[PDB]
Amino acid sequence: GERSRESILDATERLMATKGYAATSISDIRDACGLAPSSIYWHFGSKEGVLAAMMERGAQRFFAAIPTWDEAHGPVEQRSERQLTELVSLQSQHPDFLRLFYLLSMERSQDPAVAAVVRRVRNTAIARFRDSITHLLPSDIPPGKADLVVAELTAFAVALSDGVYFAGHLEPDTTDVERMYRRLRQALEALIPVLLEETHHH
Amino acid sequence: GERSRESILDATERLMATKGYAATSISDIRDACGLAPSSIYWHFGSKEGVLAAMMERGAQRFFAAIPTWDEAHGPVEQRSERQLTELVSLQSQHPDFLRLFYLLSMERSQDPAVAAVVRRVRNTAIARFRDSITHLLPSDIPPGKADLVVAELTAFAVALSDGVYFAGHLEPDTTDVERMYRRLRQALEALIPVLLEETHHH
Repeated sequence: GERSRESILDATERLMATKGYAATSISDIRDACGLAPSSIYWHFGSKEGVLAAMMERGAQRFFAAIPTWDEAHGPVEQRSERQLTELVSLQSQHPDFLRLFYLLSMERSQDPAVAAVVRRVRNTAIARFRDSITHLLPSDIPPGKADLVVAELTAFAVALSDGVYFAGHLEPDTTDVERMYRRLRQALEALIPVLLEETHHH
Repeated sequence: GERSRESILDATERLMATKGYAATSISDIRDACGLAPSSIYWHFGSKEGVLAAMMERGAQRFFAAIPTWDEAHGPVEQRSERQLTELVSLQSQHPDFLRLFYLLSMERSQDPAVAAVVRRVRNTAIARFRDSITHLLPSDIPPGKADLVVAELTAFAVALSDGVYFAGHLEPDTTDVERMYRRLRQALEALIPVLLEETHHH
């Protein structure tokens, strides 16, 4: 049972918006929430552990929301447009959740528990792309080739999505997030016949 | 002057390999290079400034290893292919400077000099891609209709290029750098006529 876990996460979230990632140390957190570093090392095990938990907290709160009803809403193109705007809304609001993820992924992990948190959020994003991509393929594609194509398209879509964040971050004025995801869809649709053709070379 | 400055960057490069980005401090840098703190601030003026100079240095050796479109070997048709093979070869090495670039770009800095360095390295990458996208255009296309289309494809190429690094970092085993950059080439080639016919209306 942890009440203090919530107080620590809130304090560090304030320190992240102000001092930043590099300027935030364990002493700063200690001063903000009024807990000893050993007590902080108790709950999250590390300074990075707090960041991992903070980014994890943001994930389930933001990422996981209302994924399901797009299927029942309609079989039609409104599905992609639902997921598009859902992914756009996630991107266009520019949360510190996305910021914390890329911060931790690039950071060398001295706390192996942090990596496990990163992989959970990463695989979550991959699955969300894989789901919407499988429906972009025509239904007559054989199941064998359909798997390899989706896999390669997924990594492509995920890589594009990562660059969208940095584009909106480093070029806020000239970047249209919805338009870039529109181009992604057009790119994927064009890659399918090319991807199909390269699997026939067996 | 530049001699002592280079020694600091080398020592800082050592620390970034072994030690975390947030964990490393101006004190830790002193231990490695053996230089007094006040002598470090004279060259840079902050810890973040030291990391910025090292990243920019690593960035310049990266871009110098990649020939421009005119410098590229071979006939005019495959020039773009020769460029991509060098970018792939370097991305396959997974350079440490990029990891620091994405680290610094998301950082909110007290020092405006840091943001200026990140901006300069960012603009370089964009310009290098912009040059390549221009040469992918059909011969009969005038520079007039080009710019709006080129700028959009450039941002797309930059975005995916960012995601390639994150893919290789988070999925070292299942990620093929050459394959992903091949999909980029194929996507761009398909998107060129598409974006061109959209401006036929405009």
